[PDB]
Amino acid sequence: PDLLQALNPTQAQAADHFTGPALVIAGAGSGKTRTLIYRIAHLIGHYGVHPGEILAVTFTNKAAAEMRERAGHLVPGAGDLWMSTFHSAGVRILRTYGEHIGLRRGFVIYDDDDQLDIIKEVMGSIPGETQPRVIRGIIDRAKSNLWTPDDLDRSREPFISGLPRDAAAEAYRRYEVRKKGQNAIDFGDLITETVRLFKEVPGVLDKVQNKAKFIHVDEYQDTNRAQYELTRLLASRDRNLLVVGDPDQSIYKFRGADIQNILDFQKDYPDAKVYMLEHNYRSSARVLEAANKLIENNTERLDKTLKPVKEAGQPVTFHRATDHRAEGDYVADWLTRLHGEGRAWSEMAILYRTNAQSRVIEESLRRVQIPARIVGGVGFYDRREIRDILAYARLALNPADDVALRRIIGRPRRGIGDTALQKLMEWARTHHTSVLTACANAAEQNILDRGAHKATEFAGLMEAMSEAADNYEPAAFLRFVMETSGYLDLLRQEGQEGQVRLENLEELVSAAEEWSQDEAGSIADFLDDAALLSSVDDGAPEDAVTLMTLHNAKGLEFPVVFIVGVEQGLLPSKGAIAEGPSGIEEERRLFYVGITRAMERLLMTAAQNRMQFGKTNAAEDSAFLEDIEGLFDTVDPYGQPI
Amino acid sequence: PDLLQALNPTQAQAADHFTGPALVIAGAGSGKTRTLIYRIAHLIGHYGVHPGEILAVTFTNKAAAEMRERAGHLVPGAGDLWMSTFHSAGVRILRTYGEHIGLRRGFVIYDDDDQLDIIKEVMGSIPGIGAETQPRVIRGIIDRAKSNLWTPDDLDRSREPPRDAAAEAYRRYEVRKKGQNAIDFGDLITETVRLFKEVPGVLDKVQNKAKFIHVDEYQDTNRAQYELTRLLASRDRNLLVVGDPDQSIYKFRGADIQNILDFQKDYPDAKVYMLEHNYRSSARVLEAANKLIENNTERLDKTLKPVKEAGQPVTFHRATDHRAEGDYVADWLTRLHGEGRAWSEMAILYRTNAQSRVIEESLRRVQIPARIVGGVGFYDRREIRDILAYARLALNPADDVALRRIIGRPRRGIGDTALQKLMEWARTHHTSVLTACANAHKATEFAGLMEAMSEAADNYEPAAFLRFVMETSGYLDLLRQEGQEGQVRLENLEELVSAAEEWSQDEAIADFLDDAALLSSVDDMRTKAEPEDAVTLMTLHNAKGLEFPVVFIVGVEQGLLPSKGAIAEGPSGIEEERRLFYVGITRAMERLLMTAAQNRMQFGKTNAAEDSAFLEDIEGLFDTVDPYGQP
DNA sequence: GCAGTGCTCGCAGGTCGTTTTTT
DNA sequence: ACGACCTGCGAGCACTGCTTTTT
Ligand SMILES: Nc1ncnc2c1ncn2[C@@H]1O[C@H](COP(=O)(O)OP(=O)(O)NP(=O)(O)O)[C@@H](O)[C@H]1O
Ligand SMILES: [Mg+2]
Ligand SMILES: [Mg+2]
Ligand SMILES: [Mg+2]
Repeated sequence: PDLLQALNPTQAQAADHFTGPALVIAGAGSGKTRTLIYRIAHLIGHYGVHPGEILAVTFTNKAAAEMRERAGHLVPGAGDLWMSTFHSAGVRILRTYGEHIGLRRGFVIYDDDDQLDIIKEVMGSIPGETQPRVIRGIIDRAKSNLWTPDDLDRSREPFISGLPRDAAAEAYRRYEVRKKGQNAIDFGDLITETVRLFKEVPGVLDKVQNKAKFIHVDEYQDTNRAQYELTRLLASRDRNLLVVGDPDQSIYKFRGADIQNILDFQKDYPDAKVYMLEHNYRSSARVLEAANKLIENNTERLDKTLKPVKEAGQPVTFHRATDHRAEGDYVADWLTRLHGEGRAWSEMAILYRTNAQSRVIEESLRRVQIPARIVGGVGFYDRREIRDILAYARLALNPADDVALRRIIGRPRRGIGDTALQKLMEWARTHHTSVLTACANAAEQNILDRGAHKATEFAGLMEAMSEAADNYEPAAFLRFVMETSGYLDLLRQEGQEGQVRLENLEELVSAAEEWSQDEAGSIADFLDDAALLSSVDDGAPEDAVTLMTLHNAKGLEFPVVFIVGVEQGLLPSKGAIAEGPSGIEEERRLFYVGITRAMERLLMTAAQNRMQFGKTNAAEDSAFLEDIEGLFDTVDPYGQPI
Repeated sequence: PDLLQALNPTQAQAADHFTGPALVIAGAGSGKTRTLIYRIAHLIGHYGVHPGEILAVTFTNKAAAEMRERAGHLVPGAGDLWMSTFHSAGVRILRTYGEHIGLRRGFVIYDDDDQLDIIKEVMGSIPGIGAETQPRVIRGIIDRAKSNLWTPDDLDRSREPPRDAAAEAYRRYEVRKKGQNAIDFGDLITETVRLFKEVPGVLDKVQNKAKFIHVDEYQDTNRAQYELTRLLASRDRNLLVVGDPDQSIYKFRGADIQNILDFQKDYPDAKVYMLEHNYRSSARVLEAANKLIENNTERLDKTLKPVKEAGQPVTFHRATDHRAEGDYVADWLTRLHGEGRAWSEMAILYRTNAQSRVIEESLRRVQIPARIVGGVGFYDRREIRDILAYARLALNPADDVALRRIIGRPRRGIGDTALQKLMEWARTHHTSVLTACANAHKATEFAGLMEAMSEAADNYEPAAFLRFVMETSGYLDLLRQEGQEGQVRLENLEELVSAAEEWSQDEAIADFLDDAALLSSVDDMRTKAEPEDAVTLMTLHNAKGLEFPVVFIVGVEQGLLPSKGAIAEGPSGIEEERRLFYVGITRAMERLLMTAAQNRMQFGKTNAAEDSAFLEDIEGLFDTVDPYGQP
């Protein structure tokens, strides 16, 4: 583990950091992940720290996964390290200490779908018909800022989201209480409740801080008030906290992420040491230059840059097309050309501000028989068929999971319907009972028709499943739940239609077998992770061109990148245009992220005209193109300078 | 009219009766009806009375009409006559001028089905919720009362009951009937009764058109009617009622055996006229009839002497099953018709409408003409009824009961959920339904269609008015879109035009519907609409006051001739059914045949049956016939 | 432009009670 | 045996209103 052998000099210094706090600024391509793992390896090896004591924190599972494998190769006793998501940590903490704040065994975690359920119910009598999601987001940003239904409606300005302080705040008020009644927490709770647990019960904070003596928090620019608070609490005792971020890459301010957190970090921790990694290995010099010039525009953020390390590669180009249709045609003309130049589909990707944009693009590649992968924004990431099965699992684990019940009741159809269902629910509400136990007593207590049995059968097979969970392995249990539920059969028709949703379900079952390989482990446990998995994180690249939003692009890189619809009111989104400068800066950060993702060549497009939501209008051109004028060549349809 | 030459002395004086209450009382086929007919011809011809000045009230307008031509045969002046049922008149009383009592021009009548739609409606609300969910039970108790003139308050005050439940159900049912501005049958009377007593000034005005008052088939007559009568009369007592106690089969409907008899106590002046001779039946028939009836002990004592020589024997045949019973009647109808008997002169009498289904089949195979009475209204059939709903609701906005049946069939875009949102609009505003609908733009489409129909009601004649609705409703289009089987459905709807044109010859609009609602089973609207030489099928009940040379009585069995209902009830029910049987035999003139099966099917289950207890009564007053007549 | 949802209006399959009469 | 009834389910229509998303 010789840091000077392993790493860059500036890296080695950051990896050499030991106690007290440090800020690590990592621009793109900076080999931050490597650096940070060795530091972990150094801390244990060189400074004789304990793995028990080290906590690494990231935002995504991919990240945490990469973190854990890499560590394993390099660090002995890697098993004993706590690397996970803010959420995954939150789960772990609350599963172990929930009872101190009134969470019973075994409470449930509501995913984003499940929230809506509740929301629709609580809406019934509030001043505010419309849409329920809206409200879901209102809550989510509220819980993210660490806001309470009370101090929400104490908000100076009454219409931050449509509806008055109280009309908004009431929904959140009601949503809270019912949620709690059901014995459950949403995804933000895992952070916000955990904060509250620490704050109330400090003695609990300690028992934890013995497991988190040293702390890495990645992407500290995306961090939010609530995540901020939690981190401070964890680190408050020993101040051994190293947060790696990049201020020019906060692109989730709508998620309520606070760029100020990382800016204020050396103000928050006056003693902290600073380290800056400005070296970009990933990208071309011409790319980086474009990127660096673009970015210096954002006002008064931390003084840093992208040090080139590859020769100034191929030029950056910017074609404009009359047609938003033409640009899609234009894009395919090129992916062909380059696939012919000797360059694989995997090597190339297309980035768009909004998902809508994928269709014209997609349809264009589809005409020149060009493989396409769309990092789905319209369609769930393996989510619908996975979360269903869990609904069975989660209802089998406790029969009072009425949210789980409402969802799997439709799949497959049991011949239970709006009438039966609501009857069973009216009765249940009226006697303080689980909808499912209502099912179980349909025949015993007067629910007319001989549907009763369709209700009694469901309870019967649910409870069959419950016995199984007690007496089976995780993998076998999903084989049981799958075949008995008949999700396979209904999905076999929709499977004959699809067949894939059947496959990653088999893949899920496989991953369940992998769960029991690693040491340690309750069924309840496997499910705790699965609930957070979006996209079934654990098969090699598809060999397609990739399509994704710029937001989606973050932390990924491609030899070839296409950035499309680089126009005013698209990029530099009109919405953000209303926000004034503060908003424009955020957009600029977004544009910046794309550029930094391109390794060898970057093509840019906009249209003369574009259609959105019906009609066709004159497309303006992106002001950020000004910001980088001269650092790119404009072009006709074929690659000609003009 | 020369009474003495045309009537028996006892009859000739009875008909001669000229003022004040009088009562004729006789056994069946005695001329009570016939003498009632001559009475009319007399007062016109002899006692110089305006025919405009008399009414005879019955239990079918055909009883009346065939009754009309009769005075015409006797005295010209059959035009100015007034003859109808209580209802046909008790409706005309109210309807012609209801310019008092508080009602509104354009009201509607609620038939049995109409009734239930409100009883199914206001039923959930009040505590009789469980096995009294059965809806029919309530409309009965709602109807038996309006027959005794009872209100909800005095229904609340009763011995043994669900009591305030019953009365409230009625209380609501009414304030909801009130709402739709429609009137249950009873009302027809009751409101008639009420009105007279409400305004003693208005009633006199009628007693000018009712100078002398005839009542036939007083046998059965409810207390609502009794008071109507008692009232209609009182100005100057000029009432004759005629009837037979042994022929009182309308108990279930509140017609009081005793209601009839106490007429003497009610009226002092009443001159009781008695009749002893039977003109209608062969002696072997009457002997059986007389032999039977004697079993209703503590009934009155009349007697029936034959005027006719004893005849062909009364015969009885038991068959293997209900088919073999229908096929037998078919076979025999064929034979008799062969002897030169005409279909017109034969009839089959059963206890329950259901029994007609099978008999017909036997008749169809052979290709014998038949006409059924009061089984499956042409005016019942979907095709017709819904357009009558268009008609009801066209004129009367408030008819939600109808609104229901018409909005759906012509698929107008209209929401099951829109309904419950609009019925809430009714419930919130306390509004007539259509108005809530009038003011999701199908509401504007229905309103301009509906508004039109009623606005185009007064400019258009009924015959072409119905073709206005039928086309504009699109009810045509729906029938043409799904009309392979539906073609018979528009054929009825074409027939509905023709029957309007039949109506167009006579001077008899909304009026039309009245008739349709009030139609007796034997009334003409119901008959022609639903060859003239045809066999006639009807219920023993309907048989009342008619006669047939040849009569079949099918299904003379326990649980059926007596009826399960009557048996369960014990004696008072038996004597009633028995009296029903006596009514059966008494329609025959020459030939009576009786049948039962050994096994009858109902509800898909073929079940053993046994001969009526009644056959036992007439031990050797009938021969027992194998399928072919022998033994 | 498309999607996510409202609500219609109809196959489809099972329960049930309907027969004691009439206006 | 039959006609009404009631659910259940799912293919249709036209309604409208919206930037971006991780666990
Ligand atoms: N005096 C008579 N002269 C000739 N025919 C008569 C005489 N009285 C009755 N009839 C006939 O015998 C039958 C019985 O007459 P009708 O007046 O219908 O009997 P009813 O006493 O009214 N009994 P019901 O059948 O109970 O109504 C009819 O055909 C009459 O025309
Ligand atoms: Mg689900
Ligand atoms: Mg008579
Ligand atoms: Mg009817």
